[PDB]
Amino acid sequence: RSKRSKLVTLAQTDKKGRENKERIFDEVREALDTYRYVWVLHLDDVRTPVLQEIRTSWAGSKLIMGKRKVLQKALGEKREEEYKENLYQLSKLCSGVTGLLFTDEDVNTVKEYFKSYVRSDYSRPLTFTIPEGIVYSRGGQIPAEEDVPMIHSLEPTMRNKFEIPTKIKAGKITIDSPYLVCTEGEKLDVRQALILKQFGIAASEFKVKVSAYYDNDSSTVESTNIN
Amino acid sequence: VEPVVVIDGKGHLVGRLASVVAKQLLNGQKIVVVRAEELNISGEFFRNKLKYHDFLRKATAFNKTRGPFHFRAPSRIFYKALRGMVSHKTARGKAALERLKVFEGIPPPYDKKKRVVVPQALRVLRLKPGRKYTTLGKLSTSVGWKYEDVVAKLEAKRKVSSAEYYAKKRAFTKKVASANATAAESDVAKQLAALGY
Amino acid sequence: MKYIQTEQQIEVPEGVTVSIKSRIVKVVGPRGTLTKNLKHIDVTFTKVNNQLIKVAVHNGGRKHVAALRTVKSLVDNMITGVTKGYKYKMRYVYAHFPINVNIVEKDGAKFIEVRNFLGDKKIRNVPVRDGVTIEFSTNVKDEIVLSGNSVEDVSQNAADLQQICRVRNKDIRKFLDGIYVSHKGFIT
Amino acid sequence: AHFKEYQVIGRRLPTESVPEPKLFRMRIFASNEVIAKSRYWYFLQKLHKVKKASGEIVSINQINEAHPTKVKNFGVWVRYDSRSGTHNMYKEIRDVSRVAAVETLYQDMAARHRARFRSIHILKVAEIEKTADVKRQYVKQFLTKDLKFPLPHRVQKSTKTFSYKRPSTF
RNA sequence: UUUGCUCCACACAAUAUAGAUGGAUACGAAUAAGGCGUCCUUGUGGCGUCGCUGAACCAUAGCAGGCUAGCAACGGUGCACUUGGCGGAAAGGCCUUGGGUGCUUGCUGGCGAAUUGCAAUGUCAUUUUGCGUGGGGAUAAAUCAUUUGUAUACGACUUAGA
RNA sequence: GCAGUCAAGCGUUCAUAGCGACAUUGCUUUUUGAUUCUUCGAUGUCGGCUCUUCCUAUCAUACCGAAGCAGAAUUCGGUAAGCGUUGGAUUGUUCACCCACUAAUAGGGAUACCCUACUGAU
RNA sequence: AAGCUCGUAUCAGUUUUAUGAGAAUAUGUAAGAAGUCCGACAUUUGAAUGAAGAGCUUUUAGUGGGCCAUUUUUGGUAAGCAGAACUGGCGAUGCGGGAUGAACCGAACGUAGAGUUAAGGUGCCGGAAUACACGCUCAUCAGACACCACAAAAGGUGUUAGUUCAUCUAGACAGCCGGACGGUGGCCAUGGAAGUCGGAAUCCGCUAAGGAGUGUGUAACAACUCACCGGCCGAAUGAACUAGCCCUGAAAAUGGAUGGCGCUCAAGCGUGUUACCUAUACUCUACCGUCAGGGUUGAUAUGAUGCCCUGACGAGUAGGCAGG
RNA sequence: GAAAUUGUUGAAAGGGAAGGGCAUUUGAUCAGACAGGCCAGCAUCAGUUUUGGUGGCAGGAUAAAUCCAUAGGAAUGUAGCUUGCCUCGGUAAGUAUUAUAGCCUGUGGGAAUACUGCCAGCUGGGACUGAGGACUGCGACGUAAGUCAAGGAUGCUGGCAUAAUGGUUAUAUGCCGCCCGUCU
Repeated sequence: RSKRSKLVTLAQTDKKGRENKERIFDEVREALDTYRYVWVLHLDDVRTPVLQEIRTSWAGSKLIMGKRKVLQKALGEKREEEYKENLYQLSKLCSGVTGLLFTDEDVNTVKEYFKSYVRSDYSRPLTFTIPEGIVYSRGGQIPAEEDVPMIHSLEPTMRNKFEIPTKIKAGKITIDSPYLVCTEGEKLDVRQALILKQFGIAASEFKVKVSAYYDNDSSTVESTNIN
Repeated sequence: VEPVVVIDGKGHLVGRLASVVAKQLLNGQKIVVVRAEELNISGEFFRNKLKYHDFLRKATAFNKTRGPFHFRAPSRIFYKALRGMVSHKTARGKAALERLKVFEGIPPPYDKKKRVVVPQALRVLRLKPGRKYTTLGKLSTSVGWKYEDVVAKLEAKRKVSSAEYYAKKRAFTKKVASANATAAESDVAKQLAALGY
Repeated sequence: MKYIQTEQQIEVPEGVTVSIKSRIVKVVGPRGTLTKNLKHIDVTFTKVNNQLIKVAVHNGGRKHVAALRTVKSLVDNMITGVTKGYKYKMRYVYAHFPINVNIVEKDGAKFIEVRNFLGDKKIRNVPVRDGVTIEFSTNVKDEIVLSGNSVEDVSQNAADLQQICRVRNKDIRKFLDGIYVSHKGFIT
Repeated sequence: AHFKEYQVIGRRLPTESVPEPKLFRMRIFASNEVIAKSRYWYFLQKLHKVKKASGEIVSINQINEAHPTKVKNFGVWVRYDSRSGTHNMYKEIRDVSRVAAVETLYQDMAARHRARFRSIHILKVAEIEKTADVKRQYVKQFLTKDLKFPLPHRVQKSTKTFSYKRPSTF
């Protein structure tokens, strides 16, 4: 006895199971023979509408995501076992979160398109602060007239985990002293990432990178090491 | 085997010491007990305090001056839970307990004398580790023995004087041991070495 | 079920020293010294070399094992007190009645005095313990700073005052005033 | 008691127009021959509708185990009728012989479920020659290699009552 | 109210043991830790070593322990003296100087043992008291009666009186 | 109370041979506080004091938690028995039920000189 | 008790064979000369086992108050309750144990010695082990004996042994971060209701996954989290159910009890092995006493109800008999 | 000139009980016989009974086992080899089936031992008992006369010859004991 009671819900959602795992393991190998190229794209932090955008952009190409070892199940890690030849070498290099792209139009347009494709996302970059006065949705990035105050419910959280001094008068939120939120040229603390989320500041550049490619009729590994 | 036996009541257990003490009494080995405030009992402090309070509330309904005496001090607790083990109402009982002499600390003359123990009652042996116990000095202090800070002091004095004794005795036994070592490898010693000495 | 043995490890940096006789532990390092008694919990230690040390239990039950992780949590806090030292921080707040706050050293006791809680005349002393220092806050209004090496000591002292300034007979849904902690972090 | 293993083979009856009913054996655990025979009839009645008068022993054989020296991690299936209704079990043992293993097991059931010997059917006892088929942990933890452990705090036992030493463990 | 009362030794008497018949042989503190010898940087230090029961240690031979002889060593030990210490928790004992006084089984000799008749606890110690011993030491209260009354059932408690 | 529903489980095995956990629905003397003065065979001997102690399941006095607690006081609950719980009005009757105070005016149980116990005394 | 007859005698609170009545249990009868044939058939003459005897006539004393336990059977909540029937214990009956007892376990008695056991027990009171061995349990009233103060249902983030389902180095669970999209602010509802004041419904695209959306909350919106997925770390882990110990269920009031002391790797609960303790019970032995079977007037001598040999047995109120 | 009851003396005991029962101690008290009475011990034998060590035997799977030879296998993987670092061996894997350790299973071989049970096999220690009273018989030793553990114990020796053992009796001590008779 004396257990940690696992908390239960009554959500209408259901768990994934293994049927999805076998499904994607089948569909990867389904894409393999039919398509010519197999591109590897290293990407760790991705957004849902952005993935919707790039999904609807390239219907000629097929982008798929899944667990690393399930992709290794589909393609086959060793040269001794694999769907087809000269893929085991690409099986080794894929270390992090990767999305697999299958193209049949051109090798150069693929690598150059995403080096052309750059966006603005969160750091997870320049520095920022707040003034020692009333605080706003941006927190002084914009004029205070059009800037609306933050809602008072989340002010305790700012006190708690962002550690910022604060005290709530009538509905305008206020402080006594300013605080530089972060500095330039260093990967951010979690408090810093979360406060730029709360402000809504995607100050970080974003490029999806490519590390290699394949081509069937050549049956060779294309090593394209770019960020 | 001896005329007299002198028990240290340290790290010991009340029931299991009372038992052997009783039998050695009624077979006739005069016994003295000391350091009974260093004694110990199984079970935690709160258990033993409630066992004591349930006794504490029991007196004669009409006149307490004749009814049960709720003795406080530890030697008298041990004596209580020993006279329960012997027939004090008889004369064999009273002539047992004219052989028992129970004290706190170690008063004289016994401090100069050989303290012993009883292995089949010790805490460390006859209990499992990872388990509680209660110090009787603390319990008596918690139910109105008003003396605990004093036996502490006199125990300190005896401890220091005995350590100063122990230095002398250690030095002297070092001397005689060195002498007997130099007495070794001599045929008068080698014969004894053959015969087990 | 008598897991035949179980172990945790305490990993330690170079410059700090530790020392343990039977269960009597000491920690000496950059910030200074700490010490604690562990004679009540019946566990065993063994060193491998000079950064790392293995607590261990032999032939133990569930309670006898659940001591162990708690000991690990104790000893890391002990060590980090000597490496970093710990820092707490409070704010002494009010709606209408400004609290007076004061350190006083009477008999070297280093008491903490407070007054003017909703206009009440009573003085309320909170003493200060060994090896813990107090600092009234610089450049932060209505703020107080704690510093020490012993987490248990500083936290107990922080708890004492916020119990001693406790409101009674009244509704905290309307009344607000009370001293609480901003956060609990290291010195460094 | 100090248990033993026993082969018992029984034969329903010599009868005319059914000579030599086929045969019926059991592997049986007991201290002596008689309790084996009685348990044999007790279980044999359960299997089908025969009796001691409609039963007879062919013969028995005491069974000395083949490898006393060999440690053998056994695993055993048991059914028993508790205070409440019946239920089944699988257990796992590291002991030497079947006889010492079950002698420990009956004590263990006697402790943990107040199992008296009458209401406890040995379904089967077996050996587990390889690893990777043990499920439990209170056997598994004795099997790693280079295994060592201490015996702290040996409770010595003196015959004498007094002693003059204020003793030490080790 | 006859010379009673005490303490030094001692001869005899009694009166009995909750039960002697080599030794009540001293550290403390922990026990999932420690003792002892030793080393130096004095440490919660190192090196070595020990435990598993004191089935030990110390003592121990003489007629229930004699008379004597030496040999060798400066010791051990009893007895009464003597010196200076220590200890109040229920010390009432534990040290130490000085010599005197013996015995020495540390080694080697001589003499005697009988007859309690094959054993019969085969009496050895210690409590108390007394009467006698010859040697020092000191030579009072209380109660009653009486009176007061801070008290008072009667007793008692408190006072006073050469 | 009775009668269903829901039905964790039980039953050589089981819905349906049958029980059954907890909730729910059925009015049971009146949907707009209008009231109704309903005491309808109280069939037993205690009743009422002097006065001691004990139990708590506390009525206030302690300390506490939560409650729309802005306060005062109140509503509940918890540890709590250390200390306290009244003066009158009315019947042979305990049945019945008011006035006012106080912080409250909680509920319960338990001839005699003779030997014993108790209070005191040599 | 007095006679008469038998004497190995009819028998049995009994089984077995056989067969009935009404499946077992229980219950009835047969198991031979007193039978078989028209003078013929003796102890292998008709199963087992045991027999200080069996039957017939006459007569005499005391007795004819019930309780409790098991079983069949009727009622109910059931009693120190009632309706029926068989058997047993009591009463008349001691003794060891149950701490003590009108009902439980054991066991029925001369006086004594030795021995050995029963039921119950071996921390001390108390004779006997702080024996050995496997486990469990830590109670702010632990528990310590069957029927001689019991409660379940259930509750329990205390502990143990399990069963069955599940996941898992093709990466199990914990923990950190991100993702957690549209028509959509879905429909009327409203003054305002946009994933959640609220009723109906409740779907599809992309999807690794994302519900017309569990909670946080604005007058509305907004913002945050898990449930749903992926990452970084790497081995096991989760759910339901069961049953033993434990806590709760499970309370009164003079001060109060496992019998007291007290006990917690027990002196407790569950199991086993040996050893040990002692009762008027068992064995052996001396003596007494009765009873029964045997021998014994014979010279010399003293008792014929006497003497001798052997064996078994001994409780006992009312009542009876004999000697004193 | 009894008893209740009462006093004095002598002895003894005594903390909320007394009296009684079994055994004994202490104290008081006491009868009997030595001219063969009392208490004890040693040896041998008999009966009952207890407790040790040792010896010989039969069994089961003619024990299983161990041990020896033998084929095969695997690991909680031994040597060896290989790899990553790296204090230069030390981890982690992978190999490797005796190699620079060994184990398991299966077969075969010849013994012992335990466990159980049997001895009209030996031998020792300790306690209680001593019944009965010319011989008779079943018996053993033997050639034998005769001997003997053979239908119930004798021999040798010691001391005392007295309140020493014992008896009575008050008392203490361990343990036990519910107040008598009668109706119910």
